[PDB]
Amino acid sequence: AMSESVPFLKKPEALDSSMAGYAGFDPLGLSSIADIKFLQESEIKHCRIAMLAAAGSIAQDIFTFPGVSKVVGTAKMTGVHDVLVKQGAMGQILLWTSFLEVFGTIALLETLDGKRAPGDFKFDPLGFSKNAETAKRYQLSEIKNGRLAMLATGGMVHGYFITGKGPLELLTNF
Amino acid sequence: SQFIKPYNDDPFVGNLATPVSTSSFTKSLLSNLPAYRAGLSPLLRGVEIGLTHGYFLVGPFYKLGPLRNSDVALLSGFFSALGLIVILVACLTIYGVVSFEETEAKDQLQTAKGWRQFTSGWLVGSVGGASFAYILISNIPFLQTAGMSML
Amino acid sequence: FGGRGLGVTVNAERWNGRHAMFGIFAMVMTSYMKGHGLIPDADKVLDIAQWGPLAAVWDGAGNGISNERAIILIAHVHVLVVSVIAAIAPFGFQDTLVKEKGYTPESPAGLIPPFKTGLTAEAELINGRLAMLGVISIVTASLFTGTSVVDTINLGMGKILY
Amino acid sequence: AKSKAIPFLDAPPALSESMPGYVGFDPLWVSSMLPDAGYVKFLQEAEIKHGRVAMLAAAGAIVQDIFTFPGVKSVIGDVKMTSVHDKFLSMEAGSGKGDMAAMHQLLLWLGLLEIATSVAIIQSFKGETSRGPGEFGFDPLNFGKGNSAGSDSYKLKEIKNGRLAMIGIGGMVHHYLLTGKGPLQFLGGIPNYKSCVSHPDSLLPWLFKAVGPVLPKIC
Amino acid sequence: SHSVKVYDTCIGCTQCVRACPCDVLEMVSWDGCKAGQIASAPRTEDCIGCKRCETACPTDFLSVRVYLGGETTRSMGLAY
Amino acid sequence: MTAAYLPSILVPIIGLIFPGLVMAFAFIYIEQDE
Amino acid sequence: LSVVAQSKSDFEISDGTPYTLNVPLVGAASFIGWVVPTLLPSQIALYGGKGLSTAFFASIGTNLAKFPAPPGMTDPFWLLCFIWHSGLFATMILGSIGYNGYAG
Amino acid sequence: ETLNLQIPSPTFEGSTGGWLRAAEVEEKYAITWTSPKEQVFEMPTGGAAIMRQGENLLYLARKEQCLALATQVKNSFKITDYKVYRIFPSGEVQYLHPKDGVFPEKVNAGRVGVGNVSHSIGKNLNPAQIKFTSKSFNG
Ligand code: CLA
Ligand code: CLA
Ligand SMILES: CCCCCCCCCCCCCCCCCC(=O)OC[C@H](CO[C@@H]1O[C@H](CO)[C@H](O)[C@H](O)[C@H]1O)OC(=O)CCCCCCCCCCCCCCCCC
Ligand SMILES: CC1=C(C#C/C(C)=C/C=C/C(C)=C/C=C/C=C(C)/C=C/C=C(\C)C#CC2=C(C)C[C@@H](O)CC2(C)C)C(C)(C)C[C@H](O)C1
Ligand SMILES: CC1=C(C#C/C(C)=C/C=C/C(C)=C/C=C/C=C(C)/C=C/C=C(C)/C=C/C2=C(C)CCCC2(C)C)C(C)(C)C[C@H](O)C1
Ligand SMILES: CC1=C(C#C/C(C)=C/C=C/C(C)=C/C=C/C=C(C)/C=C/C=C(C)\C=C\C2=C(C)CCCC2(C)C)C(C)(C)C[C@H](O)C1
Ligand code: SF4
Ligand code: SF4
Repeated sequence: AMSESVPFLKKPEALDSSMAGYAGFDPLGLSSIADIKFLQESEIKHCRIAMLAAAGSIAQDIFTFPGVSKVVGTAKMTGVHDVLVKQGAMGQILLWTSFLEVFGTIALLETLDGKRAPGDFKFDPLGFSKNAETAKRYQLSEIKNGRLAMLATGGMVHGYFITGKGPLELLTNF
Repeated sequence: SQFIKPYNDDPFVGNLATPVSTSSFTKSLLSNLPAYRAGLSPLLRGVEIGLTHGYFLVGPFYKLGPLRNSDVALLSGFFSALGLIVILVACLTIYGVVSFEETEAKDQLQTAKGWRQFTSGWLVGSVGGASFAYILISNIPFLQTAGMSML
Repeated sequence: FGGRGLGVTVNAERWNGRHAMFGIFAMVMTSYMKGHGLIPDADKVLDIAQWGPLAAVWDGAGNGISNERAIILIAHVHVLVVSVIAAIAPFGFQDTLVKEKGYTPESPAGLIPPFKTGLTAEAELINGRLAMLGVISIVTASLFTGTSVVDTINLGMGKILY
Repeated sequence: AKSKAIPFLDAPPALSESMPGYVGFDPLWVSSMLPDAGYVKFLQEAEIKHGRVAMLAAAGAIVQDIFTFPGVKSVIGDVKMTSVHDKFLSMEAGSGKGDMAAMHQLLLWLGLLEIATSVAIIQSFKGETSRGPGEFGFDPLNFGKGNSAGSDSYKLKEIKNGRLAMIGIGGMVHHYLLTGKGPLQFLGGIPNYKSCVSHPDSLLPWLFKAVGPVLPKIC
Repeated sequence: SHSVKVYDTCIGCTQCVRACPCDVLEMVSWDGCKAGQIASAPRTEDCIGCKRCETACPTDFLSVRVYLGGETTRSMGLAY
Repeated sequence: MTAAYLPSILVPIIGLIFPGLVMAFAFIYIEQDE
Repeated sequence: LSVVAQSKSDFEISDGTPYTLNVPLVGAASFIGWVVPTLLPSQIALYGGKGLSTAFFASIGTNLAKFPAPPGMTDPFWLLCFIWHSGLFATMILGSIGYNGYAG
Repeated sequence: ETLNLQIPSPTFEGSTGGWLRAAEVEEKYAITWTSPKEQVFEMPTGGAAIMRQGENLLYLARKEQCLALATQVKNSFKITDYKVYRIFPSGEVQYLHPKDGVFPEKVNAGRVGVGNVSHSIGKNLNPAQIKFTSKSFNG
């Protein structure tokens, strides 16, 4: 019973191969401190937010919406946060995501009791997971690009704290 | 619901089962401390306690001792800790002489040999932990001040 | 009490023998060491401003310990810390300063042990008695002649060291 | 039960003849200092970690003398071994003032790996794991032909080369601390102290204070 | 333990025996007083030395006399 | 002062080691059953 | 320390009584139930036109800009921090009482 | 006669006033009594307990604590059915009170008088008379 990702460590007790994105990676034993299902919901929430965050970084490089250049002159990545707190955009997104989090909080209590799977909000309008085999690989891919986007979001925002360039402007201007 | 109950089902023993006394969090911390952790020899219990205690001892002597404003402050603080450690080891030794009858049992703390094991571990660990703190403070300017190097 | 190998026992005899052999080495070593001036700033008087009132001596000139004396004492402090750690946490094989309480005492040697020229206990005890006698002899010789111990050791050895 | 390396001495009780790189050499009975079941496994892992770090350091010192990577010379200049550790650290946030994090990046990633091995050693000490000392499962190219632990001969090689490299990198560090020459200049300059390179005091200058006053200080 | 004595002036009023908090005293048969009974001290190892018996005694000088002596766990009234 | 080194030797020993040893050995004597 | 969820771990508040601390639900609800009313603005020099949470959240960042330097005695950070946590601790206490005990 | 260890104990919620390590390593005292009711009494070591209808059993550290409870149980609940035991860590149970089935304040045959001095208290010997002599001061 050895960890797959860390061959010299014992398999983490609270972790199981049924979980999506499982590789046996918990060398610190944090899956025992907090409940594993709370951790799964927290990780999936972090995954989806950082996926939007990374795509938002990239897209805001590629283009901006009509009239956005009027409001934001030179602010690029996190400067646009500072100027759009003045304007109403950030407050609007905060209000509506907090609206959604209220029902997300009900759903977290629901998944704590055991009625709901973590990160499961039954949001499949286009029937992507209907086959039942795609659904598993989609869960795995969601966690994979979710983890990668957490690392990427950090790695761009810190690249921008250094240079000010932003992701595509960092690449094109080496 | 009631959070306070008699201690280990016994209403007439001189103790209570309170959340500080018997919560899962408390039980965890107590059971995993070097004094109570399973699978530890008394010598190893002494080493882990000694390393912990010796390490923190250096700091108050260094920062607040008589030679604190000198450049020999860390040397004086270490030797002050070393003197306290030696005095404490004498206290440990005399406790063992007067508190435990001589029996073959050595894997328990409250035995004559097991106390002598624990005392041996504590002295080595205390000097080791104080020496480690000496090395860290000597080299790192953040530790020499209170973090005041940044301001 | 005294049934742990302390007092006038062969355990104490052996232990004091070992310390006096080391002490004869250390006395010879310091005689040679300060004869050639290899103790740095040997006369330089330590300042209470740096070291505090433990450095004071009240000799009329300087009112402070010399640096040579402090250096010799710090050397002794090195071997005292070793001594404490070896007394309380000895090695697995090392002869212990204290004893089990029910130990069998080694048989007393007598006037002279069997001449076993090896790295033996007989050689250790003979040389230890000789070194303890030598310590006393050197002390008395220096006191009566009026000379320093360092000079007395040099003269006994034929001024080889300095 | 006498010892192989020292025939006259009695064999050290904790050592087993089944542990690689064993010739009965433990006069001080360091292997007996703790009664615990996994203390000898801790000692063996400590030996292997010391040996692997030392092999890396010895090869590193030699190859650093051979060449340096592009751009390194314009930053550090003409420092050679332990002084380059010092030079980076003078130019790094927290320890110094500059735009570099070279030794700190090494500390970051080595420390992540090391806390992982911290848990591995702790698990191996208390008998919760049937893992040998030094085995992290690292064998990407099949060299032990199905076992990452390797063969008895190749672990004996690892331990022996490790011990050699501990001695060797210790020699190289001290030879630099006094001549300042670095490995290959030192090995070339077999008459030495005759002309040595002016090299900086280390971050531990106190240690070089009995050289002149008490010791000869040929340099 | 403490030493508890009963002198032949005891009128057999049983008051010392009733006042004793540790059941040290009891009444034995006698013929030297009208009551036909005298106090006795069979269990002085349990005497804590409170001297509640002496307070209870009504003879002019106390028929029961407690003499505080060597201290024990029992006579020091230690629950630890 | 003649033999001026003596107070700096004897006062710490008399004031610290001497009580430290009599307290240590008195404690052993007063806490022994036999 | 550690947090216990609404779902059943083997955590016991005392010797033999298991008790679900609702640390996710109570902490989340107490935080939101205190922060949202506290958004109420006030044109007072301590608040500066913001609410108590927002003036406080503003004062975390301003003092974080001068990261090594601590806030001064007359700095509004300490008063804002004390008042915010006093209400937050009170709502956490009352929230734990309400949720754990009344269960609804 | 011997203590039936299985007798149920009065409902108590515990206190810090109970017995300590000296009870489990030196001696412990127990008291049993019969109650006609399920009623509240005061523990000698703390707050209030409830004695169960029928037979009760307590453990206390001091003999005086068992008798102080016995006094209260007989003065307010008129239970005279109380038996006090001494218990050693060897398992030995030593019956204590009432020692011969009859209360000490009532006379009993076969009781031998201990401590009885044939003269009055003023007839003792002066300390000087018995100095360096083993002779006792009670005559
Ligand atoms: C009752 C006698 C007595 C008393 C109270 C003192 C008091 C003192 N002497 Mg001492 N001294 C005495 C006799 C005494 N002297 C005699 C007779 C000698 C000649 C051998 C000395 C030689 C001497 C030296 C060489 C030094 C002192 C020093 C000192 C001072 C510090 C304490 C110390 O280091 O003691 C150390 C004292 C000794 C080792 C000498 C032995 C002490 C006497 C003889 C024993 C008295 C025992 C007493 C009757 C019973 C005590 C037990 C009690 C609990 C009942 C202190 C003022 C030191 C000083 O001046 O510091 C500034 C110092 O360096 N004294
Ligand atoms: C500070 C916020 C606050 C306040 C005032 C209350 C108040 C109340 N709650 Mg609520 N609750 C809160 C937060 C709060 N709760 C949160 C955050 C949660 C979610 C975790 C809940 C979940 C909850 C449930 C599930 C239930 C209640 C119920 C109740 C009522 C009686 C039980 C109780 O808690 O006694 C508190 C008693 C009082 C407040 C009145 C006593 C008066 C004194 C002066 C108390 C003052 C305390 C303090 C100083 C006020 C601080 C206010 C502010 C500055 C922080 C009472 C009206 C129960 C009820 O009645 O149902 C409607 C019920 O079933 N609460
Ligand atoms: C058995 C050893 C186990 C650990 C082994 C780890 C290292 C072993 C191999 C080392 C060989 C390579 C050398 C690498 C050296 C790295 C040096 C280093 O990084 O230093 C790391 C740190 C900091 O040291 C420096 O910090 C600088 C900024 O100030 C820089 O950021 C640098 O990163 C760092 O070098 O040193 C310590 O770890 C000190 C010990 C931990 C201190 C925690 C903060 C203090 C806590 C005090 C609060 C408690 C209460 C106080 C009471 C009131 C007081 C007024
Ligand atoms: C294990 C693993 C892998 C791997 C790997 C790697 C990278 C392995 C690296 C192995 C190395 C580098 C071993 C080096 C040992 C060095 C020694 C013994 C020399 C010591 C110096 C001496 C004696 C000297 C000296 C000197 C003196 C004192 C004075 C000086 O002036 C000069 C001088 C030099 C003369 C791979 C990836 C292949 C996969 C595989 O499936 C599993
Ligand atoms: C402050 C501020 C704001 C902002 C903002 C934002 C968007 C802040 C976002 C910050 C983020 C997401 C930081 C993430 C850092 C990721 C790290 C350190 C992971 C490292 C991985 C490691 C060490 C290695 C991992 C691993 C490797 C491969 C090796 C071992 C294995 C393993 C351990 C798995 C605004 C908006 C107000 C604007 C304002 O003007 C400024
Ligand atoms: C980076 C950095 C630094 C650094 C550093 C480093 C890496 C320092 C390394 C020091 C080392 C590894 C020294 C090696 C000592 C081994 C010895 C002395 C063996 C001795 C003797 C014998 C007889 C062995 C005998 C043996 C043989 C023959 C066979 C018989 C058995 C045995 C007895 C075992 C600094 C400190 C300079 C600071 C600077 O700012 C930055
Ligand atoms: S002193 Fe107290 S315990 Fe002793 S017999 Fe008199 S009343 Fe009883
Ligand atoms: S109280 Fe006095 S008089 Fe009464 S029975 Fe006791 S000893 Fe006798």
